[PDB]
Amino acid sequence: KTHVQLSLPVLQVRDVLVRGFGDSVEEVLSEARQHLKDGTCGLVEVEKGVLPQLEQPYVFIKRSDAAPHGHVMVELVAELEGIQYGRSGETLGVLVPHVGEIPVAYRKVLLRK
Repeated sequence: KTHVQLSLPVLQVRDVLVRGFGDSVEEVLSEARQHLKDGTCGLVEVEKGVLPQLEQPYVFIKRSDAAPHGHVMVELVAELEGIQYGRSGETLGVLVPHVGEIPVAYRKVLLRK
């Protein structure tokens, strides 16, 4: 399937134990896609002071359309030193590995895979 319905645990930035997916744009997009498939991917909502507490490169989910079954359609955009790889809509948040942190909420997304 070109899209997959996921429910992403929303984590508080200060709880996150593994603060990024790796060391290159290509690695973080790779690892983010693998964690999304394996159900081990969390979402941090981006506010003032969040991104400096996470590791670059960043992986964002961004809204790709204006929402089947409650699931917002999203795609992945990476960012390293102020350059983005991908073009998409509004940021729903930054993806991080999930290693058992307790979420505050769930974000239903339809991921362009």
